[PDB]
Amino acid sequence: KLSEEQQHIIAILLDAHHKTYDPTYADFRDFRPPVRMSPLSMLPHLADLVSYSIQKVIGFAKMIPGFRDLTSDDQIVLLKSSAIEVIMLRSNQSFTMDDMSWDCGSQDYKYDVTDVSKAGHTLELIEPLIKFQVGLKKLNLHEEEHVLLMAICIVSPDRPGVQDAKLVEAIQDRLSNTLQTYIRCRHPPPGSHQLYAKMIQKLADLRSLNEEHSKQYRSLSFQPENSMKLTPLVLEVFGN
Amino acid sequence: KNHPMLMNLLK
Ligand SMILES: C=C1[C@H](O)CC(=C/C=C2\CCC[C@]3(C)[C@@H]([C@H](C)/C=C/[C@@H](O)[C@]45C[C@H]6C[C@H](C[C@H](C6)C4)C5)CC[C@@H]23)C[C@H]1O
Repeated sequence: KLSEEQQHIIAILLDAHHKTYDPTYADFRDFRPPVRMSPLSMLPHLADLVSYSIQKVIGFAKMIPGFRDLTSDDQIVLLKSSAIEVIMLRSNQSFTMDDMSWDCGSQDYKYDVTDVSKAGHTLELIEPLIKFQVGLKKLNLHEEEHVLLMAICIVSPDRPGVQDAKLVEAIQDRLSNTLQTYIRCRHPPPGSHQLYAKMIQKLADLRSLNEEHSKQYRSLSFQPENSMKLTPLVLEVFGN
Repeated sequence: KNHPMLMNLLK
């Protein structure tokens, strides 16, 4: 019952992901160098890393079927609210339970709790973030389910500022149904058990991580000496 | 809110 159309959607989002996630992380070398001496020693590096990631998330979103049909303003609304969430999601790919860090190849480009601390966040965010990664990792999603959950996260109707909620909801539903159907036809048990509802629960976890992230970012950025160290895009998207 | 850069990457 996985339709011709739904299979097409999966193929699109998979290719879209491949075009925007370089698993060799080669570009990381353009970033300002990480410093692990350390008053926010990691902020300039992770600033570039996140700014880079925002670019890639935008590129991914633009290839989501229906996403182009939205208004300029709704696309903007969906991206600014989801960006941090989709970065957390897509980061699962580089995250290893082997030591609960994000491992982007080299040790310089391997990032752990203290690096996140040395970028200006408290355990109020870091602990639940690591918990998120752990639980998302345990789900062992097919890459098909991974790219669908990112797309579903982006096209959420209830995001603050949405104009055409009905249109946004109609796009997400097609994606949800595609996901639900993929799991039923393509994900074998025991792994498929409750999998859709578990994935959706991760979206709720993300709203909470997003809420906490905004507060802490609002505090980090509030000081010009911090905000001075970010990138123009992070400032534009996360808040200036 | 005027997002030149985001707007420009969406193009
Ligand atoms: C291609 C990939 C790879 O997987 C690598 C990857 C890794 C992603 C990682 C591992 C480190 C820590 C990250 C960025 C998390 C952290 C809580 C968010 C902080 C920001 O608030 C901010 C804002 C701003 C100020 C400060 C420093 C910069 C710029 C960052 C604080 C979220 C996702 C985490 C993302 C993904 O796009």
